[PDB]
Amino acid sequence: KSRGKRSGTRYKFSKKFRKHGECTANKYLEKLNYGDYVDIVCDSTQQKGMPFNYYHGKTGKIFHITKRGVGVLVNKRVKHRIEQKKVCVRIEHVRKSRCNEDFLLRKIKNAELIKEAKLKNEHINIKRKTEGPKPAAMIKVPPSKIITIEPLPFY
Amino acid sequence: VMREIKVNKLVLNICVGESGDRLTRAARVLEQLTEQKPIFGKCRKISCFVTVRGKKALEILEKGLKRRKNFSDTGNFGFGIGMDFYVHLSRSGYRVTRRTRRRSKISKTHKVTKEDAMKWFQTK
Amino acid sequence: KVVKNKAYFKRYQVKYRRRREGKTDYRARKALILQDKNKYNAQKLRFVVRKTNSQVICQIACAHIEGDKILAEAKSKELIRYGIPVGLKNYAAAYATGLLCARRFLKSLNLDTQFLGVEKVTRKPIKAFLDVGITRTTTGNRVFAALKGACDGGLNIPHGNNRFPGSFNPEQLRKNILGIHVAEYMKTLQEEDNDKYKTHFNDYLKNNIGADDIEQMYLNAHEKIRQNPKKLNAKLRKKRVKEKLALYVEKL
Amino acid sequence: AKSKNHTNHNQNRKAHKNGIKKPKKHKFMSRKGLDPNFFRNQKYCLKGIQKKKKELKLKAKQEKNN
RNA sequence: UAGAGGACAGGGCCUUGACCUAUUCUCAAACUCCCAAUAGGUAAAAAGGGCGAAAUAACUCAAUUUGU
RNA sequence: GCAGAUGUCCAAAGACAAGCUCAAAGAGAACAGAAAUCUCUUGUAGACUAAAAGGGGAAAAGCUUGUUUGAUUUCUAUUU
RNA sequence: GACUCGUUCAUACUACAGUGGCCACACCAGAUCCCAUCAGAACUCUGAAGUUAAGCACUGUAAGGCUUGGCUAGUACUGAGGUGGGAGACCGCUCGGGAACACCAGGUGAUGAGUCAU
Repeated sequence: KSRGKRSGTRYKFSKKFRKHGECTANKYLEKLNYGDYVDIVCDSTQQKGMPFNYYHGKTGKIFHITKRGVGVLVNKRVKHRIEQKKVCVRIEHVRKSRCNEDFLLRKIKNAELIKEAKLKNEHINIKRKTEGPKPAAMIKVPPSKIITIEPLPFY
Repeated sequence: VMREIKVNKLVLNICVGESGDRLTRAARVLEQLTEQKPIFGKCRKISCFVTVRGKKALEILEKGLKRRKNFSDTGNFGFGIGMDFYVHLSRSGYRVTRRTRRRSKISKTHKVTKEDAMKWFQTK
Repeated sequence: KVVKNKAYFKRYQVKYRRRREGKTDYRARKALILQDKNKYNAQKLRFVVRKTNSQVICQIACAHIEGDKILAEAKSKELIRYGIPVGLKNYAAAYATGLLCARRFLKSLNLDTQFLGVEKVTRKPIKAFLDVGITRTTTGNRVFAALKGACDGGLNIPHGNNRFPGSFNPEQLRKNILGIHVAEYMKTLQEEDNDKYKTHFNDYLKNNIGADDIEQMYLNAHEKIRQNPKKLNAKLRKKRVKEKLALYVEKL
Repeated sequence: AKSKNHTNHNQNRKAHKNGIKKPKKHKFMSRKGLDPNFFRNQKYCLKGIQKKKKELKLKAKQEKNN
């Protein structure tokens, strides 16, 4: 019967304990460029430019940048298909995403690694190692600390 | 030192509790007592009162001199005569709690307290 | 009751450190440092003017995430070597300090010869925005004296004319920039009562300045500033409380 | 008479029958309502580039075809 | 829900309470300092990335060579 | 199903800026008392913000003042 | 030793104490002028006689709070399986995930740009 804009947002759109008050002045210095990823985290202290309830905690790509606002493309699931939605928010409600930060650091690290390896003409495997079964280990423990365990009775 | 307790402020109060005529006369008496304009109370206009400082305050307190319980725990006092005297006294450096830029609080070491207020009253 | 309850302290949220100290507004700050997100690498320089009760200081600041960067800096105390030995808190001193900051900034940028500013006192220049600093902005406040100094130095600092002494009075602005009001106070105090005059402007006399020389010492100062810009740990705490308890056994 | 007001039963499996279709993600997107005074200047940029290229092409073609 | 200790009201130094302090028994779909499991999102390189030069622009910048 | 609310109200209760800080308690002052006004101390909001309820808000989004009419014309990209 | 602009926004706050000031911060002297009020209190302006009393800085408290670690506890709860147990309420086992309050202990800051003084 009731489906207003901020319906159901009693807890999501509430500032955390001892975290009230406007955003820090440093938030306005955050650099944003076209095509970089961004998280939509609604800041309830700023009422204008507030995103819809659904997009809180969603990641998207910047498709538009205005003087105080950002347009971001967000995937939304609508029954049998996904679709891009162009959500327009103010900069307080948006934050640079770390979703690909490991990818960027990996790109730089592998750049230098394979540069030096190709310099020394070695064929190196650069992909991530998805660690699985560990090798055998010949490990010695002082018998003064091998503790025997028995299941415990009831009290 | 500079720990001397000076009269920070002296406030005369006239609570008439009604409309003009008498309120305007109460303004006039405060005017002749001190050449500055008074200020009227609530308009739920029912009272007039004025604030004085410095030498004029000291002279008016001297005129009002004509008990050892009317002292507040924060180190102030007052009495009546019809009109009301209330003097709030403090040490120097009270500005730090009133100025805009670096407003802060004085330590209770610097606060006056009732004993010192009484001693100052007996010395003056 | 107690309001300073344990629950009160548990639920208390502190202001920012600089708000608690009363230094920064934190609303004016972000309105001053916020730039359009369309503009990339647009610095938005801020002309900070802060007046202590001993001397005024001006600096050029650019906001950065790790902390503001200071690109130019001038204090009124530097006017000693430019020929003003007294009154480093005046409207005139604020003007001179702003002039110093502007000229020195332009010299550091190698832009003096292209931005000369005005001569004497009646490509686009650098743009900086005045930073208030908590002080109330009444007509005649010295922050606008410093703003006028920087505008005359050659910076473009957007401003109205409403806050100079007189709501516009260019002649009054000029006379306050040269400190004519200080000179006139000297005249009146000397004429009425010499004792108050010589107890008020004591250091002025000690500098052998003239109530007729305040002006000139500010003009030539302007020209020569244009021409050349303890810790205790748990162990000690435990031992000390042990000895304090042992003492309180006998003494009290 | 009274009927079933609502249900989402079978809706998810209907949705997955033809898969959860993804957006196509084309390389270029229309700039129609986006940053005027930037995309207009980009139009001017591209016009300058095209004219500078095309005049070289015309010169080379004319001098190689007499 | 219970008592325990203590400087305003009331009556006959006492008592009744209030109130205060630290405790105590028990609770919340429309309480929350804290906070899972499960469920959810984004990313994991070639129509691309990194690094340079040279052009173009009426945009942007203090910048006809700042930036984009 | 549960507890409620809407068919309004506002030239300011809209816009901007500045200054200020609220509820409450305690102590003190002629008439004056549990309540009138004044002074100080404490005061994270326990006030206020037109209305239901839930969010937000302290050099403010609250209070006071000043100046105003951006409660204007036109058009996009869009969210529910 | 200090200051200005910041960052983090309590390890940074609060109470009560102690210590300290070359310049420096300040309190402080004054109200002609700009400005401001009932009130030069505040604000604004002009000073430099005084002072570390306060703000400020540092430290202390079997301090409150905050923060970190431990322990609560593989406890509570929980994903998957079961022609599992039990009259049911509920409760195991298999493959997995895993708290909170409380309590105990340590700590009470760190830092970017620029500048002054020596």
